Amino acid sequence: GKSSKMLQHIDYRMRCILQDGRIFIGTFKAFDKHMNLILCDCDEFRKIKPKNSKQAEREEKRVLGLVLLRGENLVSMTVEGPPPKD
Amino acid sequence: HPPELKKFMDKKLSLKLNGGRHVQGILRGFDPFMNLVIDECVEMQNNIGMVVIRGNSIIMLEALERV
Amino acid sequence: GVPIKVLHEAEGHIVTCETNTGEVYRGKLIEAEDNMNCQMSNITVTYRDGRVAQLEQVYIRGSKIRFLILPDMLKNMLKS
Amino acid sequence: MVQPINLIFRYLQNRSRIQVWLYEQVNMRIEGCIIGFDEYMNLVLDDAEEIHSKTKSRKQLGRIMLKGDNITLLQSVSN
Amino acid sequence: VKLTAELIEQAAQYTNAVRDRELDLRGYKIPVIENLGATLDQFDAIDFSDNEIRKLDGFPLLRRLKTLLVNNNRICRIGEGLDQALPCLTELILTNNSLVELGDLDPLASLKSLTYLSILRNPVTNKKHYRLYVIYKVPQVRVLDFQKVKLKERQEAEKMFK
Amino acid sequence: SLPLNPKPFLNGLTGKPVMVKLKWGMEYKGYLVSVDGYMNMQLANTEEYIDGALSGHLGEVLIRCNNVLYIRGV
Amino acid sequence: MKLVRFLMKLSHETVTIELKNGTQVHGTITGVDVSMNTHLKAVKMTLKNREPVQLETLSIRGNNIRYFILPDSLPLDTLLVD
Amino acid sequence: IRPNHTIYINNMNDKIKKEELKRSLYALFSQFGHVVDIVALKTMKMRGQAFVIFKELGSSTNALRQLQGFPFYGKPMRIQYAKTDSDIISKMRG
Amino acid sequence: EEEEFNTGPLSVLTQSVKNNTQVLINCRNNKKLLGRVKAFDRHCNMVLENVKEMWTEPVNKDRYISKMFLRGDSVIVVLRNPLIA
RNA sequence: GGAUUUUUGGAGCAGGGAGGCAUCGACCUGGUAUUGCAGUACCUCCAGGAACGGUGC
Repeated sequence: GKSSKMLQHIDYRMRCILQDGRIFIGTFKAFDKHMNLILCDCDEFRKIKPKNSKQAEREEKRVLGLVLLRGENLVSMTVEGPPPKD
Repeated sequence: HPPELKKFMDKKLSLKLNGGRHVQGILRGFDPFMNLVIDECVEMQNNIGMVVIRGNSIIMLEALERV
Repeated sequence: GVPIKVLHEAEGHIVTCETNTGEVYRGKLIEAEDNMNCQMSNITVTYRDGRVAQLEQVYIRGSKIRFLILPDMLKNMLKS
Repeated sequence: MVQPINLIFRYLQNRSRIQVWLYEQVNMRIEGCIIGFDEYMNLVLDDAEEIHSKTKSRKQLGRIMLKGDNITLLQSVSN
Repeated sequence: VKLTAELIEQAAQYTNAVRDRELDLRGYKIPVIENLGATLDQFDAIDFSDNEIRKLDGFPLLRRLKTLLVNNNRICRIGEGLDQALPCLTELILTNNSLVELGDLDPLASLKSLTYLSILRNPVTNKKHYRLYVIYKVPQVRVLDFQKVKLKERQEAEKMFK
Repeated sequence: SLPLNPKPFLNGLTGKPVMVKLKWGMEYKGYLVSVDGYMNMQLANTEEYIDGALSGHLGEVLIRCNNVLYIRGV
Repeated sequence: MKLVRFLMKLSHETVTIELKNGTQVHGTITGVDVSMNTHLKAVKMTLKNREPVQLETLSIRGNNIRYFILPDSLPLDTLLVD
Repeated sequence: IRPNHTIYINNMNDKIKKEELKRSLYALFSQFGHVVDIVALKTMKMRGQAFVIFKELGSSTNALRQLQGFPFYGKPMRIQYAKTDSDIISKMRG
Repeated sequence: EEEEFNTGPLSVLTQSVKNNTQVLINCRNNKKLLGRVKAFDRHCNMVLENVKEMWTEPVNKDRYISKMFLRGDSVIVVLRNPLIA
């Protein structure tokens, strides 16, 4: 019916999980049939997705920037934070 | 669609295949699936002659010439 | 696809590509096909062990690409 | 220009003995004489053999139909 | 002709003959090395030949920079924190510059990956024991002035200066 | 033979004792009842040979096409 | 016949899904599409060898599904009618 | 043999590995001008030799006169102008 | 198409749904699902009842699952037998 | 109203085990050979040395 399930989360900050187990967090700006994704201001995490880990929240973080991810290698997505206003 | 490979025709190339496999040879032709014909092919070294590489298992190619 | 149009837009720009095997190729995107097949030039490649190399000319199959990093020059397709 | 499919058609006609590189399995390769093949690169091989590169051991198969899924590479052998 | 961001952005950029990404900064009459931030750490090699630089200093953190060609400048001193901004510096060509005292070459001891070093046509070259001094103080060097550092020289440099 | 293709070969082998190797190294011997367009395969009185040794006697069996490495008449 | 159609009817059910990568997902279906891409709410997701994390929303690419464990109550014979 | 963009070097210590030889050659010759490319093989025929190609011709002449007999990896190198024009030069010219 | 489901290799599934008989499914996850086929499709997606899942970890393990949906790509083999009997 | 460039799918499934073994590659010491005009899997050889590096079980 609605097709909205992806379009809803568009412009939002999104936590995307890759098939190797990486975590890509960026601004979800576009998708397609294959679920190839366009992620603005995107960083990569490896060790953790923090839920306020008292030791530290961030280890092996890398700044990537503007990322196009191929859908083949995507597993899943959740909402990480609201859209930046800019 | 065709892969845009006419530029690479009859040039010597370095082919990275899956399984950590690498071969080198001259591009003699291709089809829409990116299956290749490679002549004077060498397994990285032992000479295997003219061969068919299925596009499925082609990771990357690198020209050893200038196009 | 919308992402594909944005990829074609990056032709002529410096881009970074990671393969399915994690080799990292940075250089100028010459041609990008619809299926994500990528022709590049004057490459720096960074292997999984960390070592670098230099290549003049490369072509990578779309299927065997994990992702690409494009300039931020493009970010400014906001309609969708 | 030589098209890959045609090369095969040549292999077929020649009855050259063929050695196939399989997908994601390096320790074993397959050998045989292509009698026929189809649009999916599925091959009918005669007097076929499993070749163990590690063990230097050969397993005798006879009439084989190999799915094309496994094909990495096709080469000819003098034997 | 200050080494500026604008200068770096219009500079010839290419893949050199030894397959590395190199930036061409030759013949601009640059006096001071500065504003390298704008290269964005994208080069394996930087060619600063034929300029007027006095001190090999002023570099930002550049993790990919492995080769520095600094021919025909006026280098008379080497900065002290070089390894902190250039960790993988492997080749340093300083031919035809102004290093005069053996002690001025001391800061190169801190470049842990430095393997190819060339200091020819520098006054320092004619100082007594110049070769042995470099070998003992910069043991990580394997090729000095296009000649192989050999074991016998290492031992000999271990006696003198022990 | 004058060109003997995949499809006819398999069709000739229906009604016959076959062994199928799977990509994962399992092997299944039995009478080939049928095959379909996608090259899914149906065996009767199947036996399982793993490490080339009789493991299990299984009966009637469907093999999904993507699993198949090769088929042998035997 | 086309069983994805059956799954598309399961909005507002709670299920457990086992993934190809071993991950276990328990949540309430907001939507299944034609590619079996599945969307959920109130999700407790346990990657293999972690303690669960709770997410308000989760979206799964269809191909990454191994299987769905359905409510015992589910009236299959109703849902199989077209 | 007229002045040429490319210089032919021989009498080189052939024990140096090829990639190291080329990188030292590049380093040494950069002092006279931009070196476009270096051709050096270890075949029986070509071992102990190298072709060094410069963008500028004046650079090639200066290199030739100043490094004649320069001790490189232990041996005095012998330099000369190449017999033919380098493929890269011909492509860059036309 | 029905003809190909009826007489082709998938008749194994067609026969199991009609007779409400048990089948063992060898599965990609190295697990085996033992149960009855409520529905199936081209891809071998299935809706299964009274599923006994069995695996190994050496230690054997099992667990009962009344109602479940299997995506068909995970299928290695599907076995029909004197199992139901 | 599903037949190659998009929306009725070609994808899928498969990785832990242990606290020596196999294979390849530079490599480090001595000595030794080559003096020729090149666009490169690698590049003399003889002897010694590897508390070296990668991969698989």
